[PDB]
Amino acid sequence: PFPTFGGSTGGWLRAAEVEEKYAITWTSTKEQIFEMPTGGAAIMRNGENLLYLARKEQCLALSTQLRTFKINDYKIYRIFPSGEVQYLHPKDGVFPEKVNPGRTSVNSRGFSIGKNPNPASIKFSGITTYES
Amino acid sequence: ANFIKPYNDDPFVGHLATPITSSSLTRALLKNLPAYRFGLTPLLRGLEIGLAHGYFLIGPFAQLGPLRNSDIGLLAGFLSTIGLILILTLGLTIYGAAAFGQEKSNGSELQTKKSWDQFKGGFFVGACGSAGFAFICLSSIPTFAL
Amino acid sequence: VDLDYGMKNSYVPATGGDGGQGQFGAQSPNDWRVAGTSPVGETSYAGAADGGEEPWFAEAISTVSLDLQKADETLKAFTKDAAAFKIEEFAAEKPYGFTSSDAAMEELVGKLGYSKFLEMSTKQLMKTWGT
Amino acid sequence: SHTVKIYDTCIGCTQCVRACPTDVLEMVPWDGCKSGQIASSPRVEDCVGCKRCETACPTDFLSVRVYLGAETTRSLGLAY
Amino acid sequence: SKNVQVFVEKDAVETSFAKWAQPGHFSRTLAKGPKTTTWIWNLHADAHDFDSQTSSLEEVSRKIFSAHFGQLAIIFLWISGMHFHGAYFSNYSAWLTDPISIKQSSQVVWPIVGQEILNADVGGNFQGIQTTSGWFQMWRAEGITSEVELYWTAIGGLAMSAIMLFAGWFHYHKAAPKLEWFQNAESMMNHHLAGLLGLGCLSWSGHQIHIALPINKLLDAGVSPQEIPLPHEFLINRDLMAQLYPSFSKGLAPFFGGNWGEYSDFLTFKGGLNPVTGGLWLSDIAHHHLALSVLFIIAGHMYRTNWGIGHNMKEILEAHKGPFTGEGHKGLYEILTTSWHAQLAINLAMMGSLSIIVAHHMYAMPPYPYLATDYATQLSLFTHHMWIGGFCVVGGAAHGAIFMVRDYTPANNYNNLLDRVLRHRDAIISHLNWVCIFLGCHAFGFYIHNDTMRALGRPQDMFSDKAIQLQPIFAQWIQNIHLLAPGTTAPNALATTSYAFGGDVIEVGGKIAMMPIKLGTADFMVHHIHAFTIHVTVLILLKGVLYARSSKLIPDKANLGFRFPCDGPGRGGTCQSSSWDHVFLGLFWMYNSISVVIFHFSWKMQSDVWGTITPDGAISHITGGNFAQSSITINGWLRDFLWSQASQVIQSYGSASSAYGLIFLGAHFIWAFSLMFLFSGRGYWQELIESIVWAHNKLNFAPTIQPRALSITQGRAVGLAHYLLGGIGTTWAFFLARAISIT
Amino acid sequence: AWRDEVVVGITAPVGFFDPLGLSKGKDDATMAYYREAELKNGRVAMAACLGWYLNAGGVHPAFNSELSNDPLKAMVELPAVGWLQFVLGCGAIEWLGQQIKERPGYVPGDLLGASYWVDNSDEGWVMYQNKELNNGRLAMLAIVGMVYQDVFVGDYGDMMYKQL
Ligand code: CLA
Ligand code: CLA
Ligand code: CLA
Ligand code: CLA
Ligand SMILES: CC1=C(/C=C/C(C)=C/C=C/C(C)=C/C=C/C=C(C)/C=C/C=C(C)/C=C/C2=C(C)CCCC2(C)C)C(C)(C)CCC1
Ligand SMILES: CC1=C(/C=C/C(C)=C/C=C/C(C)=C/C=C/C=C(C)/C=C/C=C(C)/C=C/C2=C(C)CCCC2(C)C)C(C)(C)CCC1
Repeated sequence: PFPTFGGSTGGWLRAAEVEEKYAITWTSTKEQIFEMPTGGAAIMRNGENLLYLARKEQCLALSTQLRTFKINDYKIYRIFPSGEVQYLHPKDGVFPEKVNPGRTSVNSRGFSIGKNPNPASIKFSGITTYES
Repeated sequence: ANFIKPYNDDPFVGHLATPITSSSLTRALLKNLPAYRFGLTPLLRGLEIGLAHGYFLIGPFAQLGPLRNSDIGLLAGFLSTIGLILILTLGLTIYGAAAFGQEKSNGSELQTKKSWDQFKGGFFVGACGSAGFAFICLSSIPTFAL
Repeated sequence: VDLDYGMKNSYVPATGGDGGQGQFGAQSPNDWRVAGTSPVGETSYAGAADGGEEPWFAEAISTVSLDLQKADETLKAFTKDAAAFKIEEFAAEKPYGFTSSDAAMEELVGKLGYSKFLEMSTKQLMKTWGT
Repeated sequence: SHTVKIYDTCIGCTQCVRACPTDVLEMVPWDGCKSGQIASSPRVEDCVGCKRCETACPTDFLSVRVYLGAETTRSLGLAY
Repeated sequence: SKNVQVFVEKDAVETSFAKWAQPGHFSRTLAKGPKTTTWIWNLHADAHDFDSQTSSLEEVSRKIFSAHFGQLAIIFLWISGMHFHGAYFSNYSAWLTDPISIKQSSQVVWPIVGQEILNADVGGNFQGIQTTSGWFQMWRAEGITSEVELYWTAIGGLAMSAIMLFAGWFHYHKAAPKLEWFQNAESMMNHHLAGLLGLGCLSWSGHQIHIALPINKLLDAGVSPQEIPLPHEFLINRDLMAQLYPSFSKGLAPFFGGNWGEYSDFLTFKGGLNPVTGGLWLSDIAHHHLALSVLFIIAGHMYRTNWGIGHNMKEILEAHKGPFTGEGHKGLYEILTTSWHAQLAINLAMMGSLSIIVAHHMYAMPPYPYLATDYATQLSLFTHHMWIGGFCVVGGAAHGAIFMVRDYTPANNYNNLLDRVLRHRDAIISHLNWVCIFLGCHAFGFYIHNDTMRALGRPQDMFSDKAIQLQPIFAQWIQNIHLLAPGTTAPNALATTSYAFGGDVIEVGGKIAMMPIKLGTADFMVHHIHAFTIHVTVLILLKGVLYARSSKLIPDKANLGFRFPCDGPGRGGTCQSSSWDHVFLGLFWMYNSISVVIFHFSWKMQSDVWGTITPDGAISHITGGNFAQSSITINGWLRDFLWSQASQVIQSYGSASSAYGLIFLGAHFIWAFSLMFLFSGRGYWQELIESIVWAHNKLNFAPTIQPRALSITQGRAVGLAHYLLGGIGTTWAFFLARAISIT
Repeated sequence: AWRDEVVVGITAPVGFFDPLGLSKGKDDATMAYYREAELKNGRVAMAACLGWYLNAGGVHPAFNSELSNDPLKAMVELPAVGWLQFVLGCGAIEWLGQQIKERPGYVPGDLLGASYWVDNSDEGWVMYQNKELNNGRLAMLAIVGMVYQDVFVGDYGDMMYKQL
């Protein structure tokens, strides 16, 4: 289900084969030309499409472009060398910009930025003021 | 006709199959080079590589060195080459230690500690000997005249 | 699917100045520091791809890929808890002639697929499951 | 890697989560603001340190603060 | 109907002063009003970016056409002023009588505050600043003779300036052409290549054949300017012309018949330089323009317009495709007919490249009477045109990048040459990086090697013509080819195109005009350094164009724009990653490149060409031939060039050359001043401003337009600007002061 | 059968040209040898022609243009060391060529391995290949003609188009 592309010297390297790799998938209603983050132009297929990239940002950048084409069914995965796959985005099925009941707060401090502790107070502690 | 295609038919790998990258000439040359040739033992691989690199290195030193115009210029050139070979050998030793570690098992895989050590040894012998051969050859140059 | 495969990495968070393993782990379990190319008929990066007659470009031979079928499974597994919360709330709001959570899930996902199910409010779900 | 913290001064404008280039931020339910939503940083392991989020915050002083820290392949944006 | 027609909208924009009183009207954002000092700076930086001011190509196009008329008006006023100043504030008449002794001057300073010292005793009972633009020589070649004529050409210039300004107003406010009119490349090229250039050359040839040639012959012979017949007299009395050139007697009869040979009297292929004036023979120049005219007029009939015959550029471009280049040149026509930035890129690069060529060809083959012996003018012109060229070339690259970020559309460019280039960008940049390193290490290494050797008392180990030698064999060969060409490969010619390749020494007034320039080891070393500098400049600029839209580091650079400060402190640091920043860095390297080139010219000429020759054969060059053994080491350049040739500026105080000394110092100051903008950051300055504002507030007063520090991008721009001004300014004074003395 | 498959080499002026029928009973291997020989002999001829022309013209900027303009005299003047390098170098390439030939899928004459990207289905490819062959065939005859002129007639320059 690979989109039609002729190849580039800006594709993935060894890290994709020995450390980690990424993959995005989407469905289209027409064959159209899009610009790939790696560099160049490609033609998507009329239906399912799969593409591999080396960075999550590269994948999410393409998603932005896809939204312009009115495609909002994209999914991003991380494939480890052993074959293990992790579903990353949309994580809970709902885009992050939309509040979804069932998501808990993380890394939240209940005070204004100016209420953090003084650096000297936490000296020889190992923690930082913003983590204190 | 398109003479440039995606490498290995993977449109997303960062490489292309150009005439330079994948031509019968390039494939043939690289396949038979000592580094990638099939069947050569680690020692022999190093030996061939060393023999090749030592012979051409004596030239630069002998003809352009500080004592080039001296009667002992060629001798000095030889010594200089040996010095350079030693430096390069140190590098090979150090690389192996860092890249491969301290104890190995696979064996006969240029990419293991034991194999690398053997490879390094071959390089040293070949390089130094090759430089010596050049010394003997450059001692008397033939005019090939009848 | 081992949902902790990524978390199970060699990374050890430091005391101060580190976000941590986050949600999906901070680093790959595998070490990128592998060797270089090898002679014909030999392998280097463990489960590497044989370069055949072109060992010099072996790293360009892909061996890591995503199975579309397998892709479905990873989607379901990583989103299992979310689905659970969703159905639970639907159950709490006095479902019409409710049966079993799982049963309801199957019925509700039989229609509206699964992705649509994950993106629907309990109200919409109840409207959908009115029948 | 990097540390992102959200403070009580948030107003749930969602602008930050719409600017992250690597999906590190999310909008979670909350009651301290009229919007009834607050931002969270569930996946800081993918923060590159761009600080685009901070540039988008409308509060007097950023309600979202990014403190750069330990660097990994992901945080250093290395595709190689 | 007709493919090519004229479409114009009447009364498009009302003329009023309302918008004038509403600064920032062009922009939606700026129009709201000033709230901080940034608004002021932004107003000036977005003034001529029409693409951001409107979304319609027609509107953008209309503005550009009118704006161009404005530039033309300014240029005309400039030329007019020069001629006027040459009519009322010059010593042209005296110089005309004795060109060898009197010094050219066309600017006079008022007697205020001792500035009068700047009025030098140039000659001809006149005191003024010695100009170096070469106006006098040009006027002599045209056959001006009088100062009344200069006055009239000045009046014509003023009139022309006004006409252009009216045209600008008319074609923007009263009769604005529509987009369809602008998009007619074939017609434009036919007209510009046959009318602007072809007819232009032919007209000039007419002036040269009927007015300039005859007058200049009389001048050279010795006839006093006052005794030479007025220009109109030559045009009317054919007999007078027949006396000088004995072929006008036959009339135009030979021309209509095929006997063009009879006109050999005034149309010639002599080559070389006139012995008396030291300039190219005007007869040859006349044939030159006549020949070029024919060529251009013929070329203007290549593209289709409204009569079927001709070529359509689109078809030509699309047909040229090959096995290694996919769809080939498909898609380029649309780009160049729908993007002003793309057009500017190509046009600007070529224009700059031409200027550099003019500099080289205009010294080797002096084109004006009494120009070569005027070393000051020669040096000034070479350096001036070398600079103009460098800036333009870098500018072309900049606008090329703006295209990629603003006008490039993936859909219209599939598998075309552009697409394929952006698909192997890594390979291109990687290889160029290596080429730059190779050249740089080897080329500059030669100099460092030599310095070390000479310092260690080992002169026999240097790369010199007296030791290990690196001779420019290829160039030496071409020189011989060109020297022996006359009479062989160029049978009808009579002499070398330039005496630089080889020949005798042409001297005018006891001073050497041209002499064979030889190439040795030093020349090899310097030429290869030029290659290194140019190559590095290309690397920075090309990288900017290729990686303008995206990169592995920032995959979405396009959305950020062409001129963004950075993406953030993340990814290890993303400072200066925009295409604008690549142009910023490229200009610094262009400065270096051009500086070395101009220095090469100055030392080589003053050492191996310029000088004096005795009645017998004794050549004394200005510096004495030091270039061969001194330019092979860096210490040599610092001592035998900069330190020694700067004795003039530093010792100019108390003389008419005092201005150069002051400017030399002032330029150094500005150069250093810039380093504070290039090394510092906005943060420190903003905080400092806060404290300063505290003081004003403490006294119950503060500006509503809150004072803010300059933007990151502006900081860099201000720094580069001052850096360039200072550096170029310093050399300007150095060269001019030295030249005045050597002349 | 080679005759039933060959496409390159058969052109318009004469079509298949084997008046003496020297390929009637030959097998594919022999025919392959012939084609390879034809191409090699022709390609070398083309190169030789260019070399002769340049030397004769006088553009021999080597050894301070010491060697004679006559190509055949120059060869005698060349030191043997120069000739040895030539033969040995060509020999090396010949070895590599043998390696390529052994590899499966070898098309007689292809050392760049263009078979990897293009096949004879493409008319452009076959046509360009024909141009090489046709020019090579002509060059072979020419080099033989020129030598005759230089050795017997006594001239080593164009005696055909020289008269403007
Ligand atoms: C004198 C000051 C100076 C020097 C030496 C350099 C040097 C360099 N700049 Mg640079 N630059 C400078 C000022 C300078 N810059 C300034 C002020 C700016 C601001 C505008 C820039 C902006 C700039 C950019 C934007 C770019 C460069 C690039 C380069 C590189 C060109 C490649 C090359 O020739 O490598 C050779 C380097 C040398 C220094 C040659 C001399 C070294 C010796 C003689 C050669 C042999 C030494 C050997 C390798 C090791 C010896 C061992 C022993 C000494 C320990 C090179 C490293 C380009 C680059 O990286 O692309 C390749 C590039 O893109 N520069
Ligand atoms: C490229 C164009 C150019 C340049 C650079 C110069 C430069 C010079 N000219 Mg010259 N000139 C030119 C064109 C030019 N001229 C033309 C086309 C003519 C024909 C009309 C003349 C006629 C001319 C004469 C007749 C004289 C000069 C003189 C001079 C010198 C003194 C200038 C001066 O008046 O200072 C002083 C400047 C002023 C008195 C002007 C006052 C400053 C004004 C008020 C500031 C501008 C106000 C501002 C724009 C308001 C904006 C309002 C808004 C609507 C835009 C100076 C070297 C003089 C000279 O050399 O004497 C020895 C002199 O006598 N020129
Ligand atoms: C044919 C020539 C030409 C033309 C028509 C343009 C036109 C344009 N360029 Mg461009 N450019 C050119 C040549 C040209 N350029 C060259 C040669 C370079 C290389 C230096 C550049 C580099 C360049 C950059 C880097 C950028 C542009 C931009 C632009 C656009 C907006 C310009 C602007 O902001 O106006 C306002 C103009 C100014 C503020 C200039 C004022 C003059 C400043 C203050 C310098 C003055 C120096 C002065 C001579 C020194 C006097 C010393 C004395 C005081 C002692 C516009 C489409 C910008 C853009 O956004 O494009 C879309 C942009 O970012 N160009
Ligand atoms: C190296 C020499 C050489 C060789 C090996 C070939 C081989 C071939 N040619 Mg060929 N050819 C040559 C030179 C050669 N050619 C020259 C110089 C010309 C120009 C006249 C041609 C013109 C030509 C045409 C027009 C055609 C061929 C074809 C063929 C192929 C089928 C015919 C055949 O079997 O010929 C067998 C040939 C040989 C086994 C060797 C040739 C016999 C040798 C040279 C004996 C020497 C005879 C000669 C008179 C020597 C004196 C030369 C000079 C002193 C006058 C075959 C592969 C046909 C083809 O491509 O079909 C697929 C075809 O249509 N050839
Ligand atoms: C350009 C080119 C090429 C290449 C070339 C080259 C690169 C060459 C090189 C070469 C070389 C580089 C060679 C080498 C050689 C070496 C040798 C020959 C050695 C020897 C040695 C020996 C023989 C021995 C020694 C010893 C030892 C081992 C030890 C003990 C002692 C002794 C002494 C015994 C060719 C032509 C292909 C083709 C075209 C391209
Ligand atoms: C310096 C200057 C200027 C200029 C002036 C002038 C340039 C004057 C002149 C004018 C003129 C004086 C012009 C003229 C022209 C002429 C012509 C252009 C001619 C043409 C020709 C023709 C058109 C012909 C045709 C024909 C033929 C081809 C043959 C047959 C017959 C007939 C008739 C058909 C001004 C002031 C502006 C400004 C300042 C600077």
